[PDB]
Amino acid sequence: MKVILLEPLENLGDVGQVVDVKPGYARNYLLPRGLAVLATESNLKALEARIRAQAKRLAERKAEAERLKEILEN
RNA sequence: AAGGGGACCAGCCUAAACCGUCCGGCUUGUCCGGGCGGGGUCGUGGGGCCCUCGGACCGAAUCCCCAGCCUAGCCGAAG
Ligand SMILES: [Mg+2]
Ligand SMILES: [Mg+2]
Ligand SMILES: [Mg+2]
Ligand SMILES: [Mg+2]
Ligand SMILES: [Mg+2]
Ligand SMILES: [Mg+2]
Ligand SMILES: [Mg+2]
Ligand SMILES: [Mg+2]
Ligand SMILES: [Mg+2]
Ligand SMILES: [Mg+2]
Repeated sequence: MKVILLEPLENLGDVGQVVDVKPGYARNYLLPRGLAVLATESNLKALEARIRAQAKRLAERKAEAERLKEILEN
């Protein structure tokens, strides 16, 4: 059963990452303890969109940073 | 059972794409979701979206009116 992890998890996987595990573990451990959610399509969009936002504001930093580089140095 | 002879006869509304708006969630938006509206309904495949061109006839199974009918009756030839 595919699920997206909410936390860095011992020898299962990384925060934000999508993994495959036996149904009961998802249903009766992970999901209730809030360490993950169903890797559904509906909130696969949510993941994919935040990935976009974190990539948006980060390289946006390197943009305004590099622009202040050019002002200075000269 | 198909087929043939007949009775009767009538076909429609949605879901999804996409678009709009209200609402709440927390993981703040090109977000996910739930309402309502618009769009759409097909098998010669159909629909959405994007370009070019084209710009009144139909019509209910709903509603209203009326005939007709039902729920009392009446006229009715000639010892
Ligand atoms: Mg027959
Ligand atoms: Mg027949
Ligand atoms: Mg008959
Ligand atoms: Mg929705
Ligand atoms: Mg919406
Ligand atoms: Mg909506
Ligand atoms: Mg087509
Ligand atoms: Mg109808
Ligand atoms: Mg009499
Ligand atoms: Mg008499």
